[PDB]
Amino acid sequence: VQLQQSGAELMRPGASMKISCKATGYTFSSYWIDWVKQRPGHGLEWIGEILPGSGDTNYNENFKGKAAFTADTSSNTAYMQLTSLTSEDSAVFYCARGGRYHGQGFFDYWGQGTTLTVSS
Amino acid sequence: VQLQQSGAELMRPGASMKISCKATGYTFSSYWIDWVKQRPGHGLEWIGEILPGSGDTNYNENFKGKAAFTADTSSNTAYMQLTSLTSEDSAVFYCARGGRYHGQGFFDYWGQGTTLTVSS
Amino acid sequence: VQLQQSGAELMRPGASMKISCKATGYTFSSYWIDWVKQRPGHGLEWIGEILPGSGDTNYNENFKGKAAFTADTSSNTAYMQLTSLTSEDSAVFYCARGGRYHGQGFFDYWGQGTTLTVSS
Amino acid sequence: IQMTQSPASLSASVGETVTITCRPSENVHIYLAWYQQKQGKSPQLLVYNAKTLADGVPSRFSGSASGTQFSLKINSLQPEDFGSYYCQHFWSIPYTFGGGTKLEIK
Amino acid sequence: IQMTQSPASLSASVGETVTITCRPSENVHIYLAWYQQKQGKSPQLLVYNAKTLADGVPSRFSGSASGTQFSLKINSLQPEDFGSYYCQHFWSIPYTFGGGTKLEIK
Amino acid sequence: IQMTQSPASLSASVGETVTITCRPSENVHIYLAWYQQKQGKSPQLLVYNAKTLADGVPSRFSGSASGTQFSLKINSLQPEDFGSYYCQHFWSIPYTFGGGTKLEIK
Amino acid sequence: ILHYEKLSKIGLVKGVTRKYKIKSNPLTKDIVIKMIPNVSNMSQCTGSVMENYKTRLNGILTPIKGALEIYKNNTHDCVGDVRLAGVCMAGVAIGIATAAQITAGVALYEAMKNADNINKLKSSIESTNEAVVKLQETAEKTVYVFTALQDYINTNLVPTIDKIPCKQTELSLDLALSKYLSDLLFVFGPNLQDPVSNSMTIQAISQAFGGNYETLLRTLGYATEDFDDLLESDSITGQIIYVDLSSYYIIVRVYFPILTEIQQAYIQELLPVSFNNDNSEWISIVPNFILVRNTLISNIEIGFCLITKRSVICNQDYATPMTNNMRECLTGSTEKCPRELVVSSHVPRFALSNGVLFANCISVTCQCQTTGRAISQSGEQTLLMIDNTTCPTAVLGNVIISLGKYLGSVNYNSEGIAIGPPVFTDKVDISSQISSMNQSLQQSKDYIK
Amino acid sequence: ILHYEKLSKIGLVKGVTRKYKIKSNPLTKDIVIKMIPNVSNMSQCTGSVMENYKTRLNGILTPIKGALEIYKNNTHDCVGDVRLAGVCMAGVAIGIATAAQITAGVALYEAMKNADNINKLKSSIESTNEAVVKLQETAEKTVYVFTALQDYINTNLVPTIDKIPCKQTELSLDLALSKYLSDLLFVFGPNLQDPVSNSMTIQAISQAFGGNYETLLRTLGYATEDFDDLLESDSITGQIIYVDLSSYYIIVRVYFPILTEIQQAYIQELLPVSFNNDNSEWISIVPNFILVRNTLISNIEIGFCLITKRSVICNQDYATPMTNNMRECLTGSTEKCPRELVVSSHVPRFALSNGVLFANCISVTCQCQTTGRAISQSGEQTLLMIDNTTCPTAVLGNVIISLGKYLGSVNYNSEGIAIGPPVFTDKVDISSQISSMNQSLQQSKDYIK
Amino acid sequence: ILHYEKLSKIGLVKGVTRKYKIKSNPLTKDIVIKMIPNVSNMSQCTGSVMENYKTRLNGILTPIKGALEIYKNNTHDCVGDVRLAGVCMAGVAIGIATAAQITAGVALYEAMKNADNINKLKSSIESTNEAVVKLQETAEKTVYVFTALQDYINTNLVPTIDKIPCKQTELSLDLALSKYLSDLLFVFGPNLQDPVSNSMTIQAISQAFGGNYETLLRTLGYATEDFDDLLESDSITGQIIYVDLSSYYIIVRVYFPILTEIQQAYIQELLPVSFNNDNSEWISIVPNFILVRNTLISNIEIGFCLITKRSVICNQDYATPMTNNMRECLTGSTEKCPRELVVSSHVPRFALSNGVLFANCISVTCQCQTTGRAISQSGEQTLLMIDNTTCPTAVLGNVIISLGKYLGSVNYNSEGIAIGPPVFTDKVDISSQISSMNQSLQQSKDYIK
Ligand SMILES: *[C@@H]1O[C@H](CO)[C@@H](O)[C@H](O)[C@H]1NC(C)=O
Repeated sequence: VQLQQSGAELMRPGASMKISCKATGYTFSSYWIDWVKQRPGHGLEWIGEILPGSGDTNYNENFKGKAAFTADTSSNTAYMQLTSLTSEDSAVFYCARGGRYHGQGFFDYWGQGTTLTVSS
Repeated sequence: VQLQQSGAELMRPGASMKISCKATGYTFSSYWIDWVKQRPGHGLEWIGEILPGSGDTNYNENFKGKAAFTADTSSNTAYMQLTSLTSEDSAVFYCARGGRYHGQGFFDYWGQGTTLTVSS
Repeated sequence: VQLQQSGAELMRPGASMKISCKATGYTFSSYWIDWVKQRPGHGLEWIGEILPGSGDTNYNENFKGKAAFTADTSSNTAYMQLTSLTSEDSAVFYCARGGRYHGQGFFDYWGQGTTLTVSS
Repeated sequence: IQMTQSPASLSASVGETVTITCRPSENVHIYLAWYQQKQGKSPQLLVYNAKTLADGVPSRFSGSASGTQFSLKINSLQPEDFGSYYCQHFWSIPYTFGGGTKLEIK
Repeated sequence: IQMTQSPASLSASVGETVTITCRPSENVHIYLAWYQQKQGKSPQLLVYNAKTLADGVPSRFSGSASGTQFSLKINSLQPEDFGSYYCQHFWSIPYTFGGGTKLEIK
Repeated sequence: IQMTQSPASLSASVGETVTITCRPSENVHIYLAWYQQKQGKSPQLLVYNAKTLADGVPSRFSGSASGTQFSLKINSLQPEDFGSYYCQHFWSIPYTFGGGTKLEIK
Repeated sequence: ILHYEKLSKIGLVKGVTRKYKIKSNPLTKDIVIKMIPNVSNMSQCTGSVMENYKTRLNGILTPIKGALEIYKNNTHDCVGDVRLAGVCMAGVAIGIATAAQITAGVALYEAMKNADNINKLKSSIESTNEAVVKLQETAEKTVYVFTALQDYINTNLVPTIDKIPCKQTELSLDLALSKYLSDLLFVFGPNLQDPVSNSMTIQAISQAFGGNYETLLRTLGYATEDFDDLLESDSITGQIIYVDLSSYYIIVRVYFPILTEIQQAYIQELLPVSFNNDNSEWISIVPNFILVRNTLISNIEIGFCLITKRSVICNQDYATPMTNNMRECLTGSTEKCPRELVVSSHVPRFALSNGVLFANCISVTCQCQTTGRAISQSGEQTLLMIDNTTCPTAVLGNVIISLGKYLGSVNYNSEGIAIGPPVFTDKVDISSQISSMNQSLQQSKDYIK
Repeated sequence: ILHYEKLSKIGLVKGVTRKYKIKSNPLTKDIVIKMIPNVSNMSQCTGSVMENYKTRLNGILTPIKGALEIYKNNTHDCVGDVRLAGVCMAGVAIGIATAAQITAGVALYEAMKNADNINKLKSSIESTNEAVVKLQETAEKTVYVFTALQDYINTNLVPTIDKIPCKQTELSLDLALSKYLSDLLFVFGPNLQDPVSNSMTIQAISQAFGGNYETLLRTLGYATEDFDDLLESDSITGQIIYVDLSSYYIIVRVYFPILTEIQQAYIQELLPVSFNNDNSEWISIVPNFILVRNTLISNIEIGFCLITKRSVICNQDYATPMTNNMRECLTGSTEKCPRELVVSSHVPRFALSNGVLFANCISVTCQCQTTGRAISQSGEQTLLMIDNTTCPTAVLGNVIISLGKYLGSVNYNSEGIAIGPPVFTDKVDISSQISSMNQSLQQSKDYIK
Repeated sequence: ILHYEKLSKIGLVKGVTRKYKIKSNPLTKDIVIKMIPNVSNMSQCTGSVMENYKTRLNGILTPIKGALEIYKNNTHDCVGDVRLAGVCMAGVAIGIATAAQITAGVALYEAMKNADNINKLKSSIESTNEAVVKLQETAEKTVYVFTALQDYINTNLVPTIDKIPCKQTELSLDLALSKYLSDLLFVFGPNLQDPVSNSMTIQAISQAFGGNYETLLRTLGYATEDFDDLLESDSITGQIIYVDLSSYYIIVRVYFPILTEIQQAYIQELLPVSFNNDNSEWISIVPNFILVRNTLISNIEIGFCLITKRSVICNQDYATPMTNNMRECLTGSTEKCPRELVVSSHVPRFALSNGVLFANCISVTCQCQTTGRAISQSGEQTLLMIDNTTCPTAVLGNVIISLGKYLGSVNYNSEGIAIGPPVFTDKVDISSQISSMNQSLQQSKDYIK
């Protein structure tokens, strides 16, 4: 079980990102893929989650609309699309392997972390 | 099984008797206690019977009202009360142990007989 | 099983015949008795059949009314009564033992053949 | 139901077989009892069902039922059998005793 | 139901296999019988069902059914087989006999 | 559901038993997880149910639940345990992480 | 045959003996039921309700006619010979049928001859203005036409045609027709899958006349000897022989059978009485009604038969076979008669037969009025037999009853009896028992292996 | 007593607990039902219909009177001794009877005293001109007479006596009487074999009044505390105590009981839920209603009892015994509870009890609204228990439901369960199972030999 | 799948094949049923009967409203997240419920939105003076109000208000209302324990309109493709969604489903024919209707389903499991098919399938019309198969029938057949058989010990 993320990038404000997380070693269409934010000095912050295959998604209300989730079962890759980047989006973004069912929200495996830099 | 009667007594006409019969050696509340009259020279005569405990009584029509029956289960004693004694009541009175049920009217055990004397 | 027929006879036209067939060796009231005609040079011709006992009869339409069948179970004898003899009735008549049920119409045993002669 | 008991009085010798009968005025079926009474003593139950002996009664006594009439037989009569003999039906209320047959040892 | 029987007459030698056929005008299924008659005698039942031999008939004769037509085969013909051969359907009333094939020993 | 995590920062020596607690603002029952993060690396799951250790985690760590509050105990602290410790409830949407306790090896 | 003494000892007191009667030899009478009223005297307040009613009736009666025409089109006279029978059917065209369907189709073909005569004067049927009308099917035979709602039209709508608004009269006629259809559809709707069969009772058919079968039977006439027994036992049936989709009527052939008493056959009723065994109360599990025919004991489906005081009237033979164990139980082997525990407080505890009282005196207080003392039942006695040889007059609570004499053994109350195995008759408990002995049998087979 | 946790693990979720109520202590009220209307105001339009109607009514009511006179002629006062009872029967003349028949004959004799008073003023009964009429049976007691068709005569035939031809009025009266007889014969016909018994409900008796038992009950008066429960549970019955064949009326004694709650007795309902076992769906085969009386577990014939929110109302004690295997199954031994395979798609797959949801989440998609993730049922779990300790709010499709807290073990979803043997409850399959184990038992006995 | 030849050899002649249809996807229509007539035009002859009627109706309808308000007060919109569902219940307050009750409560909550619109213009509902009245629930949607006894008031009491005494009119109104309540209480009384559920058919609901469901259905409008099949199979149901105790009306949501044919599923009927074995007559104990779904054989509770010519219509899935022994019996293992002795004289002795006649010619006299000779059945033949290859025309008494050709083996009448074990199907005989095998098993276990 390994989750590989896209490389670090620098984006101007008002642009968009398509962060990718490729998952290997397990049935991609079964386990929820969670997405977590971490800016330095403010701790971790849960962005949302997507169930691949079924297309079920759950959103944090502070991030709904700002971020969207998509899944590709053929290539076993989850996508997070960030729209209207601002100075507050300069953070490290992790893709984590959630559970399969209710009460299993702990994150077994994590990605290496995509560092997003935003500046005018 | 023993039935013990009261002693012989002399009574004036118009008086009353309370003849007692104490029964020992068996369940007093089960067996019917029969009462029998015997004047000399005229044979035996059935007065009546009482079932102790339940209070059921059967009366000879020639003696009903003249004689009454009572039972005391605490002391295991049957009582025959004779009212308005006359010269015809000068007879020997027996208490007998009848049966428990229908068709068992034979008298297993008898008392010694209470001799009543009545004279003006 | 033997079927014995009546002797040969000569009859004037317009007369009647009572051909008899006595059956021995089997239950007479069970098996159909068939009657067959054979004039010389014209092949065999089926006259009819009678089931003894039950009285059931089947008739060829070319011979119905001309010939009638009767059965006597007491003497175990079948009869064909031929009425209004003509020159066409000069033929050899056989009694045959048919089957007992449907599909068994083959003739197991035959009579010796009654030769009827008719002349004016 | 009345009892006609026979004989009213009778004298018999020691060792003689004797019979005392009593006829109820109605059919009482099996239900009948024979009691023996002596002078100055309470009656003792001899027979409680028409052919059944009571406990403690010697097999010397016997009871018989002929349907219409009932009888009590004593075989080899003994001097202690003197006294009075009564019969009761206990078939219906009130219970009726017999007239009382007086048996005297001759 | 008519029978067209072939041949009308036939002469065969001793020991020769011969075949006599008869075609009913309608399908009679299994029901067909082959009889042999000689001069001055009643016919004898040879075959009673299209392929079944009767009791007492030697296994020399045989019967065959081709659905549309029926045939009788004699193997190693013998002099006592001369006479006439008839076929009957017994499928429906009235029962119809064949025309009668005349077999003569050559 | 907010987490009040205590202490915010702490320094402990090698081999010393240490305890880090975090109180959710509501009862989350069994569902709580403890993660450890180091500088420049993704967090690692230490404890996934309030008293259950994850696969590959040494038995040195332990988790305890007191109903109202949850705690993580480290026995015989080692230099590789420096970093930040977070707690998550995964009881309800959205999932909330703890404030993050900074543990420094003294 | 049946051992009544031993059956009575286990609580099965013999009851009344009844005769066995079955319907046979029916007579046929043809009637016409017109399913649409004549509204000629009320046509100003008709509106469009009658056209919709006609469409609904056509939709209802089309499948019936289609099912009849299957046998109408495939039955004819026999041109080959009438020596055996005269009704020829085409079994290939019919395809799938039962014996009852074929017999009913034969009867339908026989009734077609009279249906053709009744089909004449169809204009006279269409012009009927009364609830019951008599016409001449032939010069010597009459036919009765019953109109479904003619009395309501004649006495409820026509006399009030001026006192109320015409729209209210139209609406009331509409609800009358709708209620008639609602009553009819329970019988003549899709449930009438097979209109050919002649098992349709006159009570069910009279739903086309509003449930008034008394009018039909009284108008037709009948033999009054067993009329109520014939009627209540579902023996007077009818068959639809013609359906007209233009005049909206049907022709029904009503059958009036007679009751034949089956000779050397009777039915015995057993009154169940609870009996005492091992300080508990039990009831024997045997059939209550036993059919004895030619000294052959069997069961009978008495739920489909009419039970009267003297005889049991059925429309057909309802006998079913009986197990050899139960047959032996009824002939004296009381060890094979199953029994069920009594946990309910409302069960029969005594019964009377020929003046002799069989009572469970452990559970009820039976006393003798002659002496006033109670009657005793021992722990080894299942039941008590009371007659006037021991208690001429018995009291069982609020009733004092004089008793006859028992004609059986005089030692009834002294002889013993063998008691059968306990059972439980609940369906779920039946499944549980099957499971238990299946598992025990599997264990026994495992030990065998 | 009952082990509700283990029963819930196999799909038997506990339901509402109800009380056990039985009728007792009835009060008696006498009414008169006149079966012939008064047509004195329309006698010109009667004709010969009422002579035929009177003949038909006499034929109908003659067997009822003949069956009553069997007990009328053979019951009297006890002249010997009324110390025990006051009603003397002649058991020799009656011959064959049951306990219920004897009790009903006693009640008939008691009601004869009031029937004699009602038999006075018979001319006043015969002259009634209204549907309901009150007269004075005694100076202090009243009697109500109900005429069968007087309303129809008074409001349908008399007011239209001049607006329609008299023959139409006669025909309408004839069909009205015939329809009344058609309704009546279903109840008072040959099916009334035993008119003595007092188990005949007021609804059945009201067919002599056209099915209007509400009028009878309302006119008589009643206690309104449990009137609907008494009426719907077939507890208000009546008995025919007199039949007059000259004036054509009957006298009915209506009984109004009270409902007594059986102390220390209740009835437990078990909601069946399908559970999962070996990739298949099963239903436990146990009784749905279990009667617990004095800590004794038994079955109950619920089909004859009225079920309400709070209590089960019955007219008698309907308890039946239970097998020891099912009794042990209901007390915790779940290995003895039979189960049946589920092949139908329409079965209950979840239930709610005390705010806690027992669901078969293998067959239904149960999710938690709190997190939006589905709830998992493992292959070794028969059922899932959901409460607000793991999922405060559960969604089962179109419904979102908040859940309570389970008061049982906290390890409900982790503990195992022992599963009973499969069964099949079809009657033909029951016979097949009996055949199979009979053959296997015969084989085992053959091996034994 | 099924081995029809071997089944026909033991008397189970194959019958017509039907499709399997189940209701689904219902459409909803709201109606109002007012349970009290408008007597505004006859108020001088009202008296006090209407107040008593109102009190009685309030007592009847109070428990219904109380049972509805349990779900009315505890169901609302979901304010948390409507991503999964939009109907929130309170499972703690409801306490005990089933899946059907929860679904019905959901449907009640959905219908509340239209019930609130219908509760407007309540004064317009109160003032309805006709049996059927149309009003506007919305500007584009209409609602129909049906008054319980308005036609009787309008056409029987109002026009005769001056021709008869006013007291007679009051008494007739009282009797009409009491008869309406008597009809109504059989359905809406204490038996209506659960008014929430939507399994209540329209026929039962129409008792509040006097049994006239045809008026309701016709006025509402429907699709006529399968209307009679929907109606007769108890598929058109309704649910009470509002009860008003001031105006005395109810609001009913009628559901009109469609019939979906279950794909790759059919139902096979087996005509039972008695067969001959060892000089005796037997019938196979095999289910008459077999449901084959996706090549899976099972039983079906066909008593709850409507049987038509082409398909079997049910309101739900009535499939029940089948024993492996009967499944093997239907696939060819005829040694496992139970048989029962025939002691009744009225049993089917022949049947027809695809023009081929299967007859028990031992007990019936079957003959061939072609030759006039009887057809023989030997002692080792259970049945005779007659086709047009051996007897083109068969006579069985009064019927002559032409036959087709058998499509099975040509050696049908020559091949043997294995016969299963005898059984007895009486319930008492079932208990006796269970007792016998239990005792034999106990003896075998005693020998084992
Ligand atoms: C009484 O018993 C006798 C015995 O012979 C019997 O004949 C009679 O019928 C019985 N009668 C009554 C009224 O008990």
